[PDB]
Amino acid sequence: CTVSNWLAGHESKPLPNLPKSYRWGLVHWWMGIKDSEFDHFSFVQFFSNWPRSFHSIIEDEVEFNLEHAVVSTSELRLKDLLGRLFFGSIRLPERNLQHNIILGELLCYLENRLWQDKGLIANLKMNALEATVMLNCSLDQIASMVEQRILKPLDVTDYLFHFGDIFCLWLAEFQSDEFNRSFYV
Amino acid sequence: MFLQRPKPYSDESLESFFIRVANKNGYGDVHRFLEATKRFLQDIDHNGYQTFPTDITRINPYSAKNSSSARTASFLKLAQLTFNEPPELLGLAINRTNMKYSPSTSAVVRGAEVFPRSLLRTHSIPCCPLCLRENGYASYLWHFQGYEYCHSHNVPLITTCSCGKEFDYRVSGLKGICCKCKEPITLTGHEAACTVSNWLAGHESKPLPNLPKSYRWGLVHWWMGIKDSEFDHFSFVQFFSNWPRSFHSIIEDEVEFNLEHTSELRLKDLLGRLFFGSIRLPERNLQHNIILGELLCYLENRLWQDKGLIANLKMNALEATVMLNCSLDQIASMVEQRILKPLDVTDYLFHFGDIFCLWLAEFQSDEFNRSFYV
Amino acid sequence: MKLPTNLAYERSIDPSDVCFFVVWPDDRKTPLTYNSRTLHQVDFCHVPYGASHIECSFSVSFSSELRQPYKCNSSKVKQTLVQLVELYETKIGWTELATRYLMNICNGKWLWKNTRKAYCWNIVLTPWPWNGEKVGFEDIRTNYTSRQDFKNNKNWSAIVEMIKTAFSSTDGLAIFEVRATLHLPTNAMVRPSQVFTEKSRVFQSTTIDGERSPILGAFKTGAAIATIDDWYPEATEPLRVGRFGVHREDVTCYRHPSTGKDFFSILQQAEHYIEVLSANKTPAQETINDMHFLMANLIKGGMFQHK
Amino acid sequence: KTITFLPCNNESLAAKCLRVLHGFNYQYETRNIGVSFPLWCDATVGKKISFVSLLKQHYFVQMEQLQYFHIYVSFRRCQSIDKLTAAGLARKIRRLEKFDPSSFAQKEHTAIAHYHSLGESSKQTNRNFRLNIRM
Ligand SMILES: [Zn+2]
Ligand SMILES: [Zn+2]
Repeated sequence: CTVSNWLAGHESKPLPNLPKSYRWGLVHWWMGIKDSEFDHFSFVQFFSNWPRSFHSIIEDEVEFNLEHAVVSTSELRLKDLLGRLFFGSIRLPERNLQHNIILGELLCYLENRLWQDKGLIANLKMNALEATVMLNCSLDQIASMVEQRILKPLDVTDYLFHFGDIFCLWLAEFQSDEFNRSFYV
Repeated sequence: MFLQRPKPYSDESLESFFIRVANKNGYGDVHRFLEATKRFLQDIDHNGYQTFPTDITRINPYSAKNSSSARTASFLKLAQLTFNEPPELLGLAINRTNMKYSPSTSAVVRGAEVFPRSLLRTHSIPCCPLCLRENGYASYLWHFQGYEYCHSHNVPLITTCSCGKEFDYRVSGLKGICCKCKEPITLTGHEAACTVSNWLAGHESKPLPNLPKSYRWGLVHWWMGIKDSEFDHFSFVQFFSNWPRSFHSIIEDEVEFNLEHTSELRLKDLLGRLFFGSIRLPERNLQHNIILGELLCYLENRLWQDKGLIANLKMNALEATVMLNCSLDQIASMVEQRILKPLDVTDYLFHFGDIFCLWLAEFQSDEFNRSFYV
Repeated sequence: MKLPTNLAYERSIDPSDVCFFVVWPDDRKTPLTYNSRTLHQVDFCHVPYGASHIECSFSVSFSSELRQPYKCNSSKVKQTLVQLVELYETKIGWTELATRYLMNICNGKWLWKNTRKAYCWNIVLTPWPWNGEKVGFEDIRTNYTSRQDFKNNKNWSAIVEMIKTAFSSTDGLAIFEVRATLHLPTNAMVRPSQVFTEKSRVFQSTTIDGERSPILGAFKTGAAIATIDDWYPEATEPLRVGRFGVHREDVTCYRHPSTGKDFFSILQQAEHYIEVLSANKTPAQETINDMHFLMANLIKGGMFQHK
Repeated sequence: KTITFLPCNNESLAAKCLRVLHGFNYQYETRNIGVSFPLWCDATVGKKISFVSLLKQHYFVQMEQLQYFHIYVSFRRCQSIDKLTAAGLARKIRRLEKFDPSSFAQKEHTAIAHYHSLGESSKQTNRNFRLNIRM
């Protein structure tokens, strides 16, 4: 009844004030969290600790795949440490972080710890593929920035880039009026 | 190095932020702080310390050739380490962005407000010395054309003092003491620019609509292409003053010049200036890109009128991707399965009575959709 | 103006190798050594424990051999390139280019990475056509940062005016003797230059007193005196002076020939710059930065042929 | 048993397993086990680490749940290599100081006959080191 009031488009606390599209976006996401069908009472208790229940999640997810890393800590990849969290919240339905609060909070717990721990998060390898997913661009704009080298380095599927390089490129060359750092702050 | 945050403001320019730090914390000018700042990045082994400017002119991240990614990477370190409580510096920078305008004008962005690249001032920044004594810092609106008058005192902005010499805050500090005379600058009433700069600031001022800061600045580029001249503050107020019948008054006259100058008429030949110069300015939010939605509401009630005149206006596959907000691969996909009906990409086999019905069926969004101008 | 099939200059600036010494307490000197590992051999060079600091030593001559071409078969190409040096020095002057070369000596730009993690380092110059009391720069990291800090030294006039007279006179010489004093931490990383091996780290070395010692390259040293080039479009970092000026970090040419501002496209406008310099209106900043770069490539030397 | 690494940084992956064996010899404080690298190639360690004399301990259960696990010679620690690296040659002077340091010198030509390294750390402190292992 908290959910059916909230999925109607109406207010129920502590569940947030969002548009009609962006309340459906939480539902397909939360089903992948349990890896089952939707659970409604654990939906309510999860957002009584928002965002520190989501802060409770990302602490679990980076500390696991560092233990269960198969390659060395310099050969780690972004899809191998955080391929589940970062690639599961990009377009819900769009990159509007003012309403997609999942990625817009995820950016906060990625930017802050970048150069903590010898720059572990800021040195994650990336393809030319997943560089286009984060920037919201195409492969041709990556291939244009390797010629003139605004973007420091072609094989698209060979891991040539670093995450703190792609993260700081978004903040100076690829924002928008919705997908920018200045709504969640 | 260890510093102090001053009083933080929600309209301070970035160049004013490196003077309110450099005065307070015992440096001689702005040049001394920048030189000290570049060395600091060398000690903590930042990659683009060698690109960090000692000129306060090129401090903004669009002045970098390739190191704009390393300039905000230089900016993402100082707010975490060299202060006590972290200051807001990324919220003051003028970053580039890829948001192309109509027809091909690029854009820069300062936080959550996107500006036309063609409206940036670069020669000499006008200022108000009354804000340079009471506020004492530089408002970020001073970096742009279109903003001619100070909206907080109703007084004009100065560019040349009494001795024939100019004035700029990036070279003459934040007090207001000029070069040749080292005096207080002698000042230089209207309303037509006064209410625009109150609207350009981000407050509510009529008859200019309640658009966001990204969309209040997307219209000033659009109107200068209409008059094809320098910006008249008087007519930009009076254009919105009779919405919608002042905005329609060019529209019904745009067709009458182009009907006389009927099936080989095109949408580029009959409604080419109003439509192609209004798609993204800056984006496709029809709640706040009011130009397209009112023209669509004009052309929804003109679809199959005049024996379907507007339904018989021809479109390509290139200029259909401008409307539908898609790529050329999805256009050729709808030719194989035949949802859109008639390969040459620049072929004139597509009409406006055919495209607009497809957008109401297969191409909506949350902002580029019919659900605002109903 | 088409380029001949025989053109060449000599360099006007001639560095030497760099010699690394170690100053123990009791104030005595011993040349620095390094290791060699095999199991593909990698050499490691670090300061010994009881050391106090480190000297360095080389010598630069502003020979001024850029006045006339070394070899040039066409006499029209020779008579033009002589008139630019006599017009650059009359209308602009060597003061801007003498200061930028001399800063790279008078701070440790020729100490490439060994500057990093130091307490203080000092430079002492021994100029040759000179009276006495050697010019010494003290505590460069704090005292000297901006150019003005160099000009507040008591004799900065008297040493730019050597390099000008060395470039102005048809037999000008101006030998310098540079000596540095790096106060490192204990057991510090020191990086010398290193040989080229066809393909893991083998240093370029010499013999100082029957022992091996790492030496900064003679060519390695002149590449840091010539980091002057910041006249390219949207310039941020100053570059090593060269034709179509490369940047080896991000492997790209600024001043690529499609920009129109490499060296060979400015040599073909050499007659064009003679009419600008021989007016009375002072030319623009855009068109003397083209002349500062044009003179820095005749000081660099090289071969300028075609066909 | 003989553990198979089936994805792979075996060198850095085999080295975490000893950290469990480093910690499990403090809860029970035994040394009754042996260490054997069968596929000791002259490049890598090989995807076979084996304990001879684990399979139910906390680290190896979650390792086994995913689709990648199956669960003479003298492998001795050689910390004489650790003093060949020249950050330790100056530690060694401050040891032997307890005098002229300038009459001590370097070696300038060394040849280390097939050592092998596995990088680890401490847990009292925040300090790293190397487990140099040869035949
Ligand atoms: Zn004011
Ligand atoms: Zn004045």
